[PDB]
Amino acid sequence: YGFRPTYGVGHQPYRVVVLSFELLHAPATVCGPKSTNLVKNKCVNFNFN
Amino acid sequence: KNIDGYFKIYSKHTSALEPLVDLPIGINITRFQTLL
Repeated sequence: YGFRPTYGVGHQPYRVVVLSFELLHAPATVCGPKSTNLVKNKCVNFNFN
Repeated sequence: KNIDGYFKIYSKHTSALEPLVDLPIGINITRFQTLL
């Protein structure tokens, strides 16, 4: 190619990153992200894992 | 122990045995062999 900093706007190097997802018959150990504070002595709703 | 989703290992050194590892490796182990 021979990229140079004196080219135009379409003849510049661009770094493209592609992310592929896979889901098969195997445990899923890769998840995504959300934790709140703790209150006591009150009738509230909780969620512990 | 390995039931279709994990490979459990129990151990205790001097009684009941406590869990040690919970590897999620899913394979088709059929035979057993140790090395000295």
